[PDB]
Amino acid sequence: ESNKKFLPFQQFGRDIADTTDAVRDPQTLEILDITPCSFGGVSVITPGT
Amino acid sequence: ESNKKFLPFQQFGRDIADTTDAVRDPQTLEILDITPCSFGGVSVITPGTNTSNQVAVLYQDVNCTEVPVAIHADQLTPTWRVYSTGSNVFQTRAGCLIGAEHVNNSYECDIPIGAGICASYQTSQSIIAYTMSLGAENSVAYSNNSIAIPTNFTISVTTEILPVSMTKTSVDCTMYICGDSTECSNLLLQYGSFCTQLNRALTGIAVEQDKNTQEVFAQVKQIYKTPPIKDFG
Amino acid sequence: DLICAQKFNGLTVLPPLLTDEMIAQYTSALLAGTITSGWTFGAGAALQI
Amino acid sequence: SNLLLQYGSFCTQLNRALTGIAVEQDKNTQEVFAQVKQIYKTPPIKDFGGFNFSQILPDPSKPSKRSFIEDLLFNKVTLADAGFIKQYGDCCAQKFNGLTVLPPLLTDEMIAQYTSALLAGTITSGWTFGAGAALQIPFAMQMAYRFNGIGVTQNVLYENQKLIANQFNSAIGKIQDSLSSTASAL
Amino acid sequence: GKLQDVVNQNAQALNTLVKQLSSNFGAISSVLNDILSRLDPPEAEVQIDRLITGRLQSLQTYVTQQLIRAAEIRASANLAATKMSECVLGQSKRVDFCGKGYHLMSFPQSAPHGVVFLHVTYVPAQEKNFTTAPAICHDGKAHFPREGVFVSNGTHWFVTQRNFYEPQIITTDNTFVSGNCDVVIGIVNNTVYDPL
Amino acid sequence: RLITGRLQSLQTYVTQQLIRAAEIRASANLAATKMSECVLGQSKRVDFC
Ligand SMILES: *[C@@H]1O[C@H](CO)[C@@H](O[C@@H]2O[C@H](CO)[C@@H](O)[C@H](O)[C@H]2NC(C)=O)[C@H](O)[C@H]1NC(C)=O
Ligand SMILES: *[C@@H]1O[C@H](CO)[C@@H](O[C@@H]2O[C@H](CO)[C@@H](O)[C@H](O)[C@H]2NC(C)=O)[C@H](O)[C@H]1NC(C)=O
Ligand SMILES: *[C@@H]1O[C@H](CO)[C@@H](O[C@@H]2O[C@H](CO)[C@@H](O)[C@H](O)[C@H]2NC(C)=O)[C@H](O)[C@H]1NC(C)=O
Ligand SMILES: *[C@@H]1O[C@H](CO)[C@@H](O[C@@H]2O[C@H](CO)[C@@H](O)[C@H](O)[C@H]2NC(C)=O)[C@H](O)[C@H]1NC(C)=O
Ligand SMILES: *[C@@H]1O[C@H](CO)[C@@H](O[C@@H]2O[C@H](CO)[C@@H](O)[C@H](O)[C@H]2NC(C)=O)[C@H](O)[C@H]1NC(C)=O
Ligand SMILES: *[C@@H]1O[C@H](CO)[C@@H](O)[C@H](O)[C@H]1NC(C)=O
Ligand SMILES: *[C@@H]1O[C@H](CO)[C@@H](O)[C@H](O)[C@H]1NC(C)=O
Ligand SMILES: *[C@@H]1O[C@H](CO)[C@@H](O)[C@H](O)[C@H]1NC(C)=O
Ligand SMILES: *[C@@H]1O[C@H](CO)[C@@H](O)[C@H](O)[C@H]1NC(C)=O
Ligand SMILES: *[C@@H]1O[C@H](CO)[C@@H](O)[C@H](O)[C@H]1NC(C)=O
Ligand SMILES: *[C@@H]1O[C@H](CO)[C@@H](O)[C@H](O)[C@H]1NC(C)=O
Repeated sequence: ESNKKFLPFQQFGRDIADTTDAVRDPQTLEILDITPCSFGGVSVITPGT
Repeated sequence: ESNKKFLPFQQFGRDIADTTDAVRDPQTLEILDITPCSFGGVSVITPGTNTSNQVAVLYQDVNCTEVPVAIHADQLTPTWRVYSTGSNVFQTRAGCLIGAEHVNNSYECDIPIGAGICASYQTSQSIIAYTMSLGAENSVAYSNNSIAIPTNFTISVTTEILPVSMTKTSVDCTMYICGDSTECSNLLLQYGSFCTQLNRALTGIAVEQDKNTQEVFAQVKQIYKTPPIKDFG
Repeated sequence: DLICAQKFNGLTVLPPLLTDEMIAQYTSALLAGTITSGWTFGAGAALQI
Repeated sequence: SNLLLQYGSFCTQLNRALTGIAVEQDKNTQEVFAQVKQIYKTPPIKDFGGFNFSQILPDPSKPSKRSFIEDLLFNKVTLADAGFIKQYGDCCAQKFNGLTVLPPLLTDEMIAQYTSALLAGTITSGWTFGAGAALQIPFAMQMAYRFNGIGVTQNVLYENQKLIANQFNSAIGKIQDSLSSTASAL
Repeated sequence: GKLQDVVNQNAQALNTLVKQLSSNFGAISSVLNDILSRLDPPEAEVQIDRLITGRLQSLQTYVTQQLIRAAEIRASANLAATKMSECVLGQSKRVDFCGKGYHLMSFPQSAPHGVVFLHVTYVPAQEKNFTTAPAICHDGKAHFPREGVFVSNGTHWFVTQRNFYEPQIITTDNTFVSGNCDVVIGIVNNTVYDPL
Repeated sequence: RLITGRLQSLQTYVTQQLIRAAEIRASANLAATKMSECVLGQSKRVDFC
């Protein structure tokens, strides 16, 4: 759920890399965020095997 | 019109890098030269927008009578047409400078232009253009039995700044090229291992940035404290 | 609930190993050796003068 | 030119790289030659103890105020028109395909004024002009403190002054012959 | 200025990498989710292969120019590790290595991604003209100074050190003897006092 | 085919110049040390001047 402050003439929002990060439901007219899901930033500390 | 004499079966000429630079007209069998229509860069000289808003424009390699017609000065804004014609027109080896005043002094270089010419914003206030000076003249009073000995001194303290490290970044190679799409990442496996190669190069940069700081700062391995009574003479 | 390792299309910034307070402890131990002991601390044990 | 707009900014990025190279070439010259802020001249008397500096000092009988040895070096570095800088650089008439040559900031007669102020300050002052104000000293008395800095006492200079000044003069004479023969060291 | 230019070059390079994600490189779109929501699998491959090839090119150009730029921070960090050893932990004889003048001592201060060195040097102030001579003939013997020059205020002859005017009486404990008098070009008649 | 073939030849040219310019930079820092230490002074470093 987003708290972006749109105007009444918008369907989606963008950022610098021209990717959609927020959108509006075409029925309930609610602004919600989009954020990816991988989380690749994982490091593994080890001694030798 | 040219000076070259072709052989009577040759139609056009070329140079070392294989560009066309001479041609024979097929009706009057004479030799013409080919020379490109003139081009160059447009550079804008400003004193910074925290100070003023007047600029000067350098047009590289023009001869300067071709400036109003090389740019489309009849088709430009009237605020652009000021910088094609005026009283402030100066022809240099670096091109032709329009919008600056050619004084006869010599100062230190402020904004370099080329071939010994600089430009600055002092004088109300305007933009000038001058031959740079190397320093004041001097002459040592040499003779075969004269010496000069100092009678006083001066303790001086100066400052030197050196960069040591930089910012450690890292790129997730799969998420940049195609994030979250699983029919793209199956197509990325056909390009071999370019994502392990880029991560390995960017990781070696980041580890070096920490070795750069160990060798500058961590040279002593005792942590000395300074005494409380500071009687240093 | 911001996980912004995954918000700039894969680009991150890793932090340095020595903090800015550990570097400032190194440069005050270099002064606390020069002022109290000359150049002898860079060639052995510090001898005061 | 409209299909090239689809590749983003690959050409504001290539021009930004060749401009950092060009700005750096002018910082390279001021690092080497612009190391004094006074332009010293050499006196018209030339009583340098018997040492003869005529081949490395500038002469006013040329428009280019270069020395004699600086002119053998300039008629020795050349180009066999093997590329493109002879087609654009030294002058201009423009070449094709958008390739240009920008001129240096310090001209060739500005660089020669810098190396004559370093020569005039070494002969007349010693090393004092690189640490403050130039204090004059006779040249034979200067050479005796450079013997004293390699571990030889200063009476070895004064007792052998004519022999030392002769070996120096004949060694500058052989630099010319190693630079007048076509087997160039450049 | 030298520390700020590193931050400015490292930010132009990361902003060019983000801006190149909005190029299509010949495909029908730059958005990957609009190619995948409009084309069947055989047609889509020819369009995603144009985006993959062009975005691999942008990452490759970023990494290559970061390796060249990191190689000159390493050269600049090796110079600063030499100035910490030779200017801070010692006293240097190399001219213009630690400052401008004759070096006395240096003080290290920390800056962001950098180091600042405060070079304390000795600069000689106001000077005076004198008359000088290479040697002094006394008794058919030449005398040379042990450490200094022979000067003359007009009438008398002294011996002084070279970097500070502090004249003294020419005795046999600040000179030494060698050779005859007819061999030194410029020798001057004076007396050499004997302190014993 | 011609645009990507000609962008690659420009990209190759510019990368070779960035590597040659880093070598003149190292050779002009050596020449600025020999001007300060051999011309403006007298050197004790063996085989330097
Ligand atoms: C192509 O035809 C033209 C038209 O006649 C020729 O031009 C004339 O050539 C004669 C030489 O016989 C000249 O005396 C005339 O001055 C030319 N001009 C005119 C208007 O008559 C031209 O020589 C021909 N080119 C060829 C055969 O290569
Ligand atoms: C060497 O220089 C210092 C200053 O650099 C001189 O000290 C000054 O002396 C005058 C008159 O005695 C005062 O007006 C100044 O205020 C002094 N300066 C300071 C910083 O105290 C000193 O006299 C000079 N040495 C000689 C021998 O003249
Ligand atoms: C310094 O050395 C130069 C060597 O070139 C001397 O110049 C020569 O002098 C002889 C004697 O008159 C002439 O035969 C040559 O023609 C001269 N050559 C040139 C290029 O001028 C010069 O005389 C020497 N200076 C002193 C004071 O002895
Ligand atoms: C050169 O230095 C000598 C040595 O000090 C000066 O001689 C002395 O001058 C003072 C003048 O205030 C007299 O009171 C002394 O009796 C002199 N001593 C001797 C041994 O002569 C001399 O005046 C200086 N000359 C000049 C021109 O400054
Ligand atoms: C320096 O002193 C010496 C010795 O007192 C002078 O040498 C003598 O000069 C006279 C007159 O010229 C001669 O008659 C003697 O034969 C010389 N003695 C010797 C040992 O040669 C010398 O002339 C003095 N220098 C000056 C410039 O007066
Ligand atoms: C669409 O229909 C839903 C019914 O669940 C309603 O709640 C919503 O307000 C409607 N939107 C309109 C009419 O724009
Ligand atoms: C220049 O920039 C500074 C930066 O904040 C600003 O405070 C100042 O008002 C500006 N103008 C001047 C100094 O005239
Ligand atoms: C520049 O203009 C002058 C003015 O007549 C002319 O003599 C000169 O040849 C021109 N230089 C060129 C075209 O390179
Ligand atoms: C600068 O000096 C030249 C030298 O002759 C002269 O012709 C010119 O008028 C001077 N410029 C001025 C006074 O603006
Ligand atoms: C030193 O110079 C003077 C003035 O030119 C001259 O008379 C004198 O002979 C020179 N000294 C020697 C030893 O030649
Ligand atoms: C030494 O003498 C020369 C000329 O005789 C003069 O120009 C110079 O200023 C003098 N030096 C000082 C420090 O007064």
